[PDB]
Amino acid sequence: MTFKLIINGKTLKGETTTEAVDAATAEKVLKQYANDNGIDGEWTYDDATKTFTVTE
Repeated sequence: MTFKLIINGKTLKGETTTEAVDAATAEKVLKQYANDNGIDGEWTYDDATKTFTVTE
């Protein structure tokens, strides 16, 4: 299952995808991708659309 990351950055926006089996499996790599760029804020997750969005 392919996931999609949504980094709603007012100063710097971006996105990335990673192959995973569960929302927790992908979030593990996704959360690291954002954090690596000094990104931190309101982390949200959707089970219906299966997409993650972070409102900085």
